[PDB]
Amino acid sequence: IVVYTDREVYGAVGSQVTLHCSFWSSEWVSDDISFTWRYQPEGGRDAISIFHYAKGQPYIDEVGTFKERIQWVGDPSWKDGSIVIHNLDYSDNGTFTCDVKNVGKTSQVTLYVFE
Amino acid sequence: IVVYTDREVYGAVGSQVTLHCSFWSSEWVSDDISFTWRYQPEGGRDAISIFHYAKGQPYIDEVGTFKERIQWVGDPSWKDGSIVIHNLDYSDNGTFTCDVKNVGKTSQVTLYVFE
Repeated sequence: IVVYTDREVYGAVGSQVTLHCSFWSSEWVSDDISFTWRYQPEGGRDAISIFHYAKGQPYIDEVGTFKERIQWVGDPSWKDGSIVIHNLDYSDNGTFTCDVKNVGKTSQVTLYVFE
Repeated sequence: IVVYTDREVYGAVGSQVTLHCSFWSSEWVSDDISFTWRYQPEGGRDAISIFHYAKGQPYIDEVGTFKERIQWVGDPSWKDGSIVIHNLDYSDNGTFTCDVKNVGKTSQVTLYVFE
């Protein structure tokens, strides 16, 4: 029924930040759910997939902007699909969108890095 | 309040197809609205922007899969943001998403080309 993320998140260069994603429903829902995370850099319009989870298996992208900087920290049993973005860089600014499916429901969070 | 698109569209190779997008609201809404079209090929997870409209000006991508094959046919005055995909090819299969803003509201349509 509803997907949750933070509205904005601030991070320091060389530090890490966690991007929360979870979903809730008033009725029972099985653990056969998928989570997909997409990234759009500040001032761009393309949304690139950086992480995917389904049938109990996680898939991390090894080719893009956050390659070697993504950690899966969610739990499907708890309807949680959160990830951590590591070793922040100035150029990381942008909007991240979490897409939940059982067509999905999405929610976004914008990142700003300072220091 | 609501964004409309068709669920699926079928097209013949070497032919054209129109991708409808429109929005409606029970209350008055100004013509300061934007339309953005993104494309995800069949079996992929990346959504690439192929067209954008804002402040009365249309922007067509000249670098991607549908370069030289997009025509703007909408009217902002009528809350219509439709486009035509020209000279269809077998590989065009995929999902198109229309994003309407005044964070937006989205709706998608899936394309299948035969013959």
